[PDB]
Amino acid sequence: RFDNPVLPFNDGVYFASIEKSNIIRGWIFGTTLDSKTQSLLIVNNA
Amino acid sequence: NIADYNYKLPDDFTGCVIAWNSNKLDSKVSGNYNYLYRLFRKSNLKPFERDISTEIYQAGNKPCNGVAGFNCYFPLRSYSFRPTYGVGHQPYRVVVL
Amino acid sequence: LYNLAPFFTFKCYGVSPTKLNDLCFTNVYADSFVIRGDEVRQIAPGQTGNIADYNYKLPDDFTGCVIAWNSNKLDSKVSGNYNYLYRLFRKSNLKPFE
Amino acid sequence: QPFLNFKNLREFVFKNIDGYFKIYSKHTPIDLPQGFSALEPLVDLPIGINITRFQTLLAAAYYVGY
Repeated sequence: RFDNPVLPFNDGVYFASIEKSNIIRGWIFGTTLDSKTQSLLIVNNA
Repeated sequence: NIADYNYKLPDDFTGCVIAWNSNKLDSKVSGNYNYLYRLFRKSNLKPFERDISTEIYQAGNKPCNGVAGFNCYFPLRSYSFRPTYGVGHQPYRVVVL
Repeated sequence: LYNLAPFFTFKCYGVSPTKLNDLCFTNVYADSFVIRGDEVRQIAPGQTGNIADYNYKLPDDFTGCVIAWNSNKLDSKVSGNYNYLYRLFRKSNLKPFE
Repeated sequence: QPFLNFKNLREFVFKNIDGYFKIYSKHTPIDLPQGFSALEPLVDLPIGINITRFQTLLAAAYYVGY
């Protein structure tokens, strides 16, 4: 079971994570998610 | 034009805009085309928003298809700076705090 | 003007064609001349050519749009048209808009 | 420094205003539980980029609201 869809940012986003062993790593924010336009990457690890 | 497509200051902005003439250093007899300004963009930029993407601009019903065409122009238009050019067209350096 | 197919070339210097209707200008000046396709490039700001040097001169800092369309059907005849003239020889380079 | 049965609930708020990106976060020890939590500001970044879409990186469940 893996769900990782691209979701429209809209005005703003609230993210809540219930997790064990911190499987979720981070978030990517971009207009078109490609090299053509600048994108924001946040990766969280130990 | 710059405000709409290059740099936009928020209406409630608090800070200082500092500008000095840079004709001596930023202009050459050969001319300086390194500096660029974006004449064409689909929508006005939001305050403090930077667009660096270079893509052909479609101003006509016919699709550019990633190639220059009638009503299709490169977004960035190079500035032309000459010592001969009169004040008001000379390069100016602006730092906004 | 854009819609018509003949006006293939619509080069704008220092102005945006998209905003031409949006922008408001005090006066618009139209200059009409016929040149060959090879020498169309000469009619540009800061461009040196025989036509540019001695016939029509554009200033280095020029705000406007140049519109060029092929006139083969209108200006070409089986006999040929010799009415059009160009100034091959001039003592000095023409000043802009002279 | 890193932000870090399911015993962990991570609440994050992402906002882009005036070219400044706001992240507000609170971590709660645990359908979302019915409770009141206020999210403290974590960091603000001058990204200055248009954001229209977002995706989540996964190496449980996550909740997205607008």
